[PDB]
Amino acid sequence: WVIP
Amino acid sequence: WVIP
Amino acid sequence: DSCIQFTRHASDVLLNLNRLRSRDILTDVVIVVSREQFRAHKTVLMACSGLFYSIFTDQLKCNLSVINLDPEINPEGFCILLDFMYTSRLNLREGNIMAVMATAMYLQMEHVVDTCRKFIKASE
Amino acid sequence: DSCIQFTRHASDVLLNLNRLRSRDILTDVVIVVSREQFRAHKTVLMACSGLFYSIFTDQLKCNLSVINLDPEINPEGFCILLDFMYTSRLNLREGNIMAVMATAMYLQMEHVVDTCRKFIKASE
Ligand SMILES: O=C1Cc2cc(Nc3nc(Cl)ncc3Br)ccc2N1
Ligand SMILES: O=C1Cc2cc(Nc3nc(Cl)ncc3Br)ccc2N1
Ligand SMILES: [Cl-]
Ligand SMILES: [Cl-]
Repeated sequence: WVIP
Repeated sequence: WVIP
Repeated sequence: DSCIQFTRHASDVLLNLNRLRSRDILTDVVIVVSREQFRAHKTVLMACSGLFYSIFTDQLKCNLSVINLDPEINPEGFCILLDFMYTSRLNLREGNIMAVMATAMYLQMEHVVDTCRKFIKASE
Repeated sequence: DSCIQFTRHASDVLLNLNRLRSRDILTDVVIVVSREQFRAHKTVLMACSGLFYSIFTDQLKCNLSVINLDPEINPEGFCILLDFMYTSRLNLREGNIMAVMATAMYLQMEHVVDTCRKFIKASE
């Protein structure tokens, strides 16, 4: 999971 | 396009 | 093999599937969550959820145009997860994390369940 | 928004759609290319091809279970492109590049047309  |  | 690969292809396909969803093009099922209705593509739901995979591979349920979810399922939690299926983006907030995790467990969306458990463990 | 994103989601969705294709699950159209037949999902074809997008948004053609391609279309070129749609991998070879490019132009698959033109320009 990432900060888009 | 890339070499997978 | 000696194939070449187009890096953005999977993302572009999903973006187009979401565009079809937004315009209600070739949607083939309604998911009923209490008083709310959500139109979707059976194939996308199966590709994202262990529960929908099991439902639409059933020889009788594969032909249903309406699927009623368990009454304990929160429509907002379902909406957030349906958006995630079509976009890869999850709108996880302190106010919705419990409903989202409960909905992802029911829908069998393992990666969503995993990030919810981690975000909850961080706030305790 | 304040969304989080699961990097591998789009790739995982496409992998599952290809698994459904391989097991012939919920395929809803046959594409006829001369003597050959290819089963597929209308939504995936529309998401990958400007031609299929135009075909299945047509109020009459959206309901067809069989689509016949132009007789000039090569079944192997179509097969290579159908595999690309479901996997992001393109099996581009000296022996098939002309058929693949001609098929991608007809299908309106701009990125495939682009790499074919570049590979051809390199060999001249
Ligand atoms: O957390 C998750 C997400 C998910 C998706 C599917 N979908 C499919 N799985 C397989 Cl193996 N083939 C085709 C399809 Br469509 C099955 C289980 C799960 N569990
Ligand atoms: O080279 C390409 C690939 C492609 C795909 C689509 N598909 C869609 N386009 C739009 Cl804007 N919305 C929903 C869908 Br499905 C249209 C044109 C093209 N040209
Ligand atoms: Cl997931
Ligand atoms: Cl393309």
